[PDB]
Amino acid sequence: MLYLQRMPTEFDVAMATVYYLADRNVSGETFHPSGGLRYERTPTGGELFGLPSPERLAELVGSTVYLIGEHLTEHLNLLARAYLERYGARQVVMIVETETGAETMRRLLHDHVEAGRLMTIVAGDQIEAAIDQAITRYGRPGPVVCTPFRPLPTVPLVGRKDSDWSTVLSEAEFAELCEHQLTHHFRVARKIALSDGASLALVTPETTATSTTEQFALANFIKTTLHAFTATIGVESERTAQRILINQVDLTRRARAEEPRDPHERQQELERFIEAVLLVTAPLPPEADTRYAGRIHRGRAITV
Amino acid sequence: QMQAMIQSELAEVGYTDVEDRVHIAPGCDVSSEAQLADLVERTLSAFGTVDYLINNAGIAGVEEMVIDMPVEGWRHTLFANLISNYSLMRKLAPLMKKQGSGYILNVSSYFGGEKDAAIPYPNRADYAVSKAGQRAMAEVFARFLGPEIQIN
Amino acid sequence: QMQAMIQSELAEVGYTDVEDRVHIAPGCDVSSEAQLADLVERTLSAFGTVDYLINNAGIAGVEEMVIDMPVEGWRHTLFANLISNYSLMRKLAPLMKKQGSGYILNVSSYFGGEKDAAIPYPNRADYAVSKAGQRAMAEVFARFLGPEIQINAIAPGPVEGDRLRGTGERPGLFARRARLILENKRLNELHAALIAAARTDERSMHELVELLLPNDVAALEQNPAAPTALRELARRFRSEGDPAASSSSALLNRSIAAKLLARLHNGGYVLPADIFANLPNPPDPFFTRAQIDREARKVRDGIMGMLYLQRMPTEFDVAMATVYYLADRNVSGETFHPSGGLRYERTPTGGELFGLPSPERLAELVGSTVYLIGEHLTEHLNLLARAYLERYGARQVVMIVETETGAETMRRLLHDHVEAGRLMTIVAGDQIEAAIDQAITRYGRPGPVVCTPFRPLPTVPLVGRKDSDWSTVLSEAEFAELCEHQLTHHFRVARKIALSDGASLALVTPETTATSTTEQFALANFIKTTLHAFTATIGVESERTAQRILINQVDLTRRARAEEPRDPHERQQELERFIEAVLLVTAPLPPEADTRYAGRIHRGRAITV
Repeated sequence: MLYLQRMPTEFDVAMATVYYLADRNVSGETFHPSGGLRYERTPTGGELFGLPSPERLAELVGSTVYLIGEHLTEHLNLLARAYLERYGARQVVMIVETETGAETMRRLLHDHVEAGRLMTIVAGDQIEAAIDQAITRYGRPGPVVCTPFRPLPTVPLVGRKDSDWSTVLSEAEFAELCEHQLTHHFRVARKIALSDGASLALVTPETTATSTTEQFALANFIKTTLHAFTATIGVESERTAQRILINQVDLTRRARAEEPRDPHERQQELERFIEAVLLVTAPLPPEADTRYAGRIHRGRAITV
Repeated sequence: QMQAMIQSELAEVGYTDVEDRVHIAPGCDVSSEAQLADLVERTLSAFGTVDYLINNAGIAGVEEMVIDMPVEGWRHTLFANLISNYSLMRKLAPLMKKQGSGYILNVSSYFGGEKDAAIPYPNRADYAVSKAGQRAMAEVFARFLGPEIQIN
Repeated sequence: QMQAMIQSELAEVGYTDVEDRVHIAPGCDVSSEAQLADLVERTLSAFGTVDYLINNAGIAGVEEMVIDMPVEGWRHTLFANLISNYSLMRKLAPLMKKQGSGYILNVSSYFGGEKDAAIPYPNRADYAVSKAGQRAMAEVFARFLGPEIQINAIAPGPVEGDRLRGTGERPGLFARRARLILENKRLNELHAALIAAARTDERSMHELVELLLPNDVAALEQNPAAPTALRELARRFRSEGDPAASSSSALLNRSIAAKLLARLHNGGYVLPADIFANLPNPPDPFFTRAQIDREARKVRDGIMGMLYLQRMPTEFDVAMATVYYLADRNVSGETFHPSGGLRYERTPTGGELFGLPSPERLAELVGSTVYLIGEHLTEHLNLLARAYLERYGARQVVMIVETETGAETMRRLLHDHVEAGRLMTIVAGDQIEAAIDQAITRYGRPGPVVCTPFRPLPTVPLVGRKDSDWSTVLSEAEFAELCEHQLTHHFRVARKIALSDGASLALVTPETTATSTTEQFALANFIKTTLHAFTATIGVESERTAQRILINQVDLTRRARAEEPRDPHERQQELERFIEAVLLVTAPLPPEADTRYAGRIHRGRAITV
């Protein structure tokens, strides 16, 4: 791994840290007291992507697909329509936390609910058991897409210089933030990975031009945190010879100027999310699952 | 032992009254919020306003496959490596913004990733994700904590 | 003066014999190799063996847009900022490797990019590409120069200093940058309107420019025969203009007319030199002071808003941190940032996932004029010519080569289409602009174009034995030839096509396989990393200047030899993937689908195959 074939000791790192701490014009950077390492990387930030191959699309026909979410009612509606009506999916299961969300998703797609193609289960904080029932009484999944349940809070991150910071985001609320936005994805990923899924699309929280600055900050936090988890789990699955393709589809942009401003661009972003999740969820035929193609198609995160 | 050796070095290098320059607050497990508050109050009583917060405490983790990782280990790793950072940041920020100066330094790791470039690190997903979360916390709170308080 | 103050401080701080601690070498211009050799021999005579090499000498550059960039200025800034780095490193390295230790540090800047993330920096492409070259040089020579020699680069952010000095990152007189920004925007809008008119209107360039001679925006606005582009430009000049400034009523002045004529001439458009001699001169002030003040405050506020800490570090802090860093011994091949926390858009690179382009974009390929350029990559060019002609209905393809032998080889490999009149050949040499000019004049203006390097990758050693004379190591002339063939050629082709109304332009980095040597891999990585910044800068710049052109990069180079094919099946797979990637980056987007967001996505992107 080393260029110099020598690992510096703790004293050298402490020396560099003490020297660097005296700088008075740095904040929010990543300082590396040592480096020069030969290790494989998985760059993120992809945005230029198109439609997947028709052969992968044909694999989606007759598959078992689950959709999970609470806050993205319109997104889940559009995606459920896309899989059922356009690519011959037999059934979709909506895994939700609240009875209100189940009722809402039932009403939005009542036509599919009465047809027996869109069926709802309630998960709460035991989503493993909800997926377990779903598998038991419907069969094992194919491609699955997971989205966050809870929205982003708007409590302040920093208060005024002469303020008491009583209303600022505290330790507890950060704990539920980590639980809902990080632990939920881990739980769903582990459950599907041990349940023989075909592909797994993790959805980052969404932001628009109406989002507040604190929402942008927490969204960037979640994006950067989840990037590493997705990359590591994808590479681990590739080395452990699992069929499953775990990828990330991103609904957030780093600044306000990058987000759309009009409904036309909004529906463009909707269809772009649809095509991105089609890319990351279309099953690859077992004959085409080579070393190089499997290496490319795991651990990748793209931005819509 | 570390305190004794440190104070011996300080006495050797010419400093005076080493016993008032190096205190210890042992027995504080980073996994408990109450122990974090106890550490904060002990440091405040001992030396008053604290300028530098060197958050280095971090364990290896569950040390397993993602597909062999219990959720309780996942929560413990997040609490020890990620949650505690924001907890101590919250408890120590008011003084640093009151006095107009401050610095918090979080000990990350190369094997967690980088901006626009991730790094796989098998058997150790929890450590990598928590470490990148620490890095993200710093990079995103730099704006709001400034210009009074530094984060790195 | 600096030596006197330094030695005064040294005498004050208790040191002895300050006269032997600081020496001066005035008149050593870094742009000349002979002066560099004189500096090397003089410092060797003065203090003997040199341990630390702090290469900081670097100029802002041409300070002009790419389509406004003379070739000689590009060459001069390339010699000044990038070539001299390897020149000094080559001159000094044997001695440091003889003594068993050494350190070289390049003083870069933040505004050129990072690993897998590029940073645009418009109107300053040369500075950015030279910067990326410095970082790539350090990164790739880290492994070879080890373990005896360390190599690193420092890339500080905006640092407060003299307004008249600096490498262009900081203002500075906001007035001058402000006025040049407005003049450039006026020229860019007028040129874009003229190009858009000439794209679809039957009137030649002469008649279209003839509408501009009265210098009356009103006469253009209500002119029924005027193109929609020029009428819309008049409406925008009325909407955004200031009645107190003659520019809201007058189209242009002498300087803008001369620059526009230069752009038109270099773009292959035929116009007399005296066409702008009789243009009426708008009365002063052409620009009101309110506008320049407003957008100068805009630029200053943007620069300040980049800062998280709302204050700019000083030079002393950066130097102090640099010396603190120099005390570290276990680092080599990294980029140090003494200052950061900056607001700027990034263009991440290293993308390797892609599919096939949309069928609507494929239909655009039918009936277009496509040029392919290259010498070494005969098989790839053959496959691409076959793909465009036989599979997507291309009308005619021109193969532009450096020598007669390459033209003959390409003709023989595709004789069937040569005799059919669908594959034609031109010879370029080192006057590629002339080859493009004859191609446009005698066959028409291009659509999508893909460019590949002429020369192969040399296999000369980059590091020699410790007890050797370094006779066979890569020489400075060899490095100059390398950057000329692999970097200057792409710049020249991109400039010429950009001024020539291209539809899209795909830049190809040199190809690497498992058969290549380690030195070839290092040089290919250097070229790829260097070209990433140039591609990102030109893409963002063209997006900002409302250009139709989509300029992108496709990578045939991979960082590790373990990533290269080991069987013919993988080789043909990579060939097909290269075809798909060029198809993605060359397929024209319909004008209806050319939105702000889609245009932003499809410019400045690089895909690794």
